[PDB]
Amino acid sequence: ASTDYWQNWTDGGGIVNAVNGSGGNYSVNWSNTGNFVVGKGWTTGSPFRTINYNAGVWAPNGNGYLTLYGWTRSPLIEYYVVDSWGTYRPTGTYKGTVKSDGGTYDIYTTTRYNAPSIDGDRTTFTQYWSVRQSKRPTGSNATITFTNHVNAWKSHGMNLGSNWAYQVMATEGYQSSGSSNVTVW
Ligand SMILES: *[C@H]1OC[C@@H](O[C@@H]2OC[C@@H](O)[C@H](O)[C@H]2O)[C@H](O)[C@H]1F
Repeated sequence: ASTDYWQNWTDGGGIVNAVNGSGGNYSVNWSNTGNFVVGKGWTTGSPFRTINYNAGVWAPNGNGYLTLYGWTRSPLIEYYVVDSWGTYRPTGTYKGTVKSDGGTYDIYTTTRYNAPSIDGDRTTFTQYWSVRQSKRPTGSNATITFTNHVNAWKSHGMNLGSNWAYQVMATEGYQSSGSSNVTVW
């Protein structure tokens, strides 16, 4: 599919060289950053969407995530489907597991306090996570059947908002350095 959304947010720390490439391709070079999120996807997320991607390059030197990323409103929720990471595997309150697209993911919930959000300024919101138990190999055509995660979260009381915001396959970093090149469709 054709992506129609370009996500490029940084809290201003360090260097984040984000390149909006052709089609669903994008690349990122970062060094000594604060927090940032870059990726391509869709302006309006969907619980039935099937995301395809190929990370030709995944080279984080520290804390970085290769993950499906999106938001909903009513209520405000930041969700993730982490396929790979750097030196830190994200975790939180364990809720259970879900098998999808050849891998097993742990389900977690966390909370952010006085943090930036899509609504601007700062607020408190919940984060839904699906983290692969082991890093997914990159360089191949990978698929994320989001509906599998959405349904698994629901069975654990993890309901998303009724107002869908953007949905992208992104690269998130935190006080680290690295490189990535991803193609989304
Ligand atoms: C999850 O990821 C980073 C951050 O979200 C950003 O908030 C500001 C908004 O304009 C950007 O589009 C978002 O990516 C959030 O604090 C964190 F919990």
